Amino acid sequence: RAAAVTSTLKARIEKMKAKSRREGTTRT
Amino acid sequence: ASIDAFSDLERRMDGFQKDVAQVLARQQNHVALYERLLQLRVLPGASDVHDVRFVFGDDSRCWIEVAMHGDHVIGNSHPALDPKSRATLEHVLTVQGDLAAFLVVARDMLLAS
Amino acid sequence: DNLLDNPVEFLKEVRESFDIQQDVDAMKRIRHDLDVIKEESEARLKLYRSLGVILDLENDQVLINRKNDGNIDILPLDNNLSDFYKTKYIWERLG
Amino acid sequence: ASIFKDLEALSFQSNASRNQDVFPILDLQELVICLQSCDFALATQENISRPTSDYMVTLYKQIIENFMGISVESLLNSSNQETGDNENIYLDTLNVLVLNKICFKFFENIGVQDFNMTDLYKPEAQRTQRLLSAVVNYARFREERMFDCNSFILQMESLLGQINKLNDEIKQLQKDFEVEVKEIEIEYSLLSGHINKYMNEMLEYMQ
Amino acid sequence: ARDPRPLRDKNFQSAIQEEIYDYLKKNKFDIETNHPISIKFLKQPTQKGFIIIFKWLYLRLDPGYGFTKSIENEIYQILKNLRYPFLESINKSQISAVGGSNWHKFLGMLHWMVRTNIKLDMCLNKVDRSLINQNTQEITILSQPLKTLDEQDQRQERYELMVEKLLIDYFTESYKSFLKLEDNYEPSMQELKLGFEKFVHIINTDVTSTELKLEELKVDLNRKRYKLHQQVIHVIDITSKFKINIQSSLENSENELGNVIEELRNLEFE
Repeated sequence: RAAAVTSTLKARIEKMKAKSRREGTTRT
Repeated sequence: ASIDAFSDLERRMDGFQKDVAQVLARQQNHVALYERLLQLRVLPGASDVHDVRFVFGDDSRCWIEVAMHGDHVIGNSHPALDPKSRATLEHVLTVQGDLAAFLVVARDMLLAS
Repeated sequence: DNLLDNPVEFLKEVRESFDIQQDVDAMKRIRHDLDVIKEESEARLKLYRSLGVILDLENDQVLINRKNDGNIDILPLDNNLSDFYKTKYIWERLG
Repeated sequence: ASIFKDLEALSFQSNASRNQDVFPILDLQELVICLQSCDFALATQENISRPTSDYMVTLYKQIIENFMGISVESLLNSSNQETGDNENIYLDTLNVLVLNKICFKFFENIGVQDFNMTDLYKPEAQRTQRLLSAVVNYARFREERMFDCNSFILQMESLLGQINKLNDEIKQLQKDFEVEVKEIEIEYSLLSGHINKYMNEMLEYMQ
Repeated sequence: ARDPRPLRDKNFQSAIQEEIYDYLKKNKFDIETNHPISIKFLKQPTQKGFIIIFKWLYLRLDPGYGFTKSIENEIYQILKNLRYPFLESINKSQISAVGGSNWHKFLGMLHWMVRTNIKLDMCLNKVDRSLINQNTQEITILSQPLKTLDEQDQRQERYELMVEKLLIDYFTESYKSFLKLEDNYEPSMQELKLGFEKFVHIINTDVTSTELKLEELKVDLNRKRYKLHQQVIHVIDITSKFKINIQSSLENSENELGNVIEELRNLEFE
């Protein structure tokens, strides 16, 4: 039933991708 | 490269992961500490023609400025000192050539004033 | 199913999220910052060095060298007042 | 060319017939057609009209091995093996006589009672067609009544079919899993190289 | 080119005379043909009696042979086909009257035939036993502990050979009856049905074995795949944890050193 480890691991992947694509300065 | 051999690479990862921790060991300031220990800071002078100002204590109680860019070696001082104390300090930087001697004498005059 | 819908893509995604350049660039900036700290601390650190106050952080003590000998007593950094206390020792033992 | 069965074909005064064998004596061309159709490709009108030894030896060995389902060679081998774990005086004679006996027993079963060394080692035309005519009659007998045994063949082919289909299933499942394993193994190898590449670059800026 | 046997030696002649006499007497030669056999006759024989002995021996080697009207004219050819090792040493002219000076060559020939006869019987006995043995090889091999297809795929041809040998038995016997003007083959057919039931039983064992192996490989593959996926989970779990953890270390160090650099550059007197 509780095989949500995949979501837990995919959460890490999505964090890593968000850090790679991040642009520091942002305005308006 | 077989996934059954992943424990070999896992071991390397655990090692390298801690090699990072060693390299990034929090280097101390070495200057905030000396200022914290001695209550002595080295700052540029207010009149930047006379460059170096040395500040004693936690607050702006004692400071003195030095130039060696013209004829005036000794800048000003927040607690004023007589000319005789100022001539002795100007010779110590010229005929004695010892910062430490100049530093101990200046703070003793200033802290008592 | 307690299985993986697509283990091949799963692994591929992790590799494609394993940004190498980002971390290498970070290391370059860290090395740069160390050079900046070193170069901008150098002149002040020698003035404090000419005072004779030499510092060991390998072994948790501070040295004083203003008596023409290496026998001046050290001061530990732990369990101390510093309320006119550390400063006093490092001004009364100094020529 | 230059071979004359043309004057061998002058079978004068052939109209009245006599044949003490129970099986019919076949004319050469029909005899060869039947022998070839029994998958003795080696049988030809030319060789059978002028039989030579080593041709008849080969052909008889092929016929006997087909209709009896045994290896003549294996029989000669067991003929020479001795009990224990100056005899070449007899070996060639024994091998030649053992082959003769094998043919002898075979032909007794099909209406020929007097197979002998001449038929193998100095063959003559009429005896050769007589013997081979007995072979064809037996083959025709087998073909006609082979529908008596069709149920056995079909059952055997079904059962062999079930083995093969199941073994195909086994290899399909075991092949597909091997594909699954490798595609994971391929992708893991990429990731393993990626992590090693990462550490190698990071080490350049450490220590 | 020459006969190595010491044919002229009188002891050798005495010996082989006994051996020829013993075999002929034991095997009812003097009874099957009315001609009596004796050591004296082999000492110096008659031409008529020699041909009787030669014909009697050769028929034991080649029972279907049809002797011509004048046996003297085919003895040489018979020995050539027999591949008599001492053929060259015997000239075709002396076969006409063997009782003369050259009798030793023909006494030695008779002894060799006796020895060939003795040895042929042993050969044929071994051949007979081999036939019996070969009739069971397949059911014996096919009923051995079964191996996987990777090391026995010719198994199918072994089954087909076993069924073909059953049909060969059926039609061989039926044909014997057919040439006897008989038409009922139910005995042979019942015999074929019984043997075929043996075939069905043994291959039925292969079907059941293979079926059980197939259902068991399914279970084994399911377990192996689950274990492999867990291995993949482990790789992904700690690779991601590895990368994020060092990303944290890099981030903390950079903010640490940035704050140091601000202090080094904060020259406000205040």
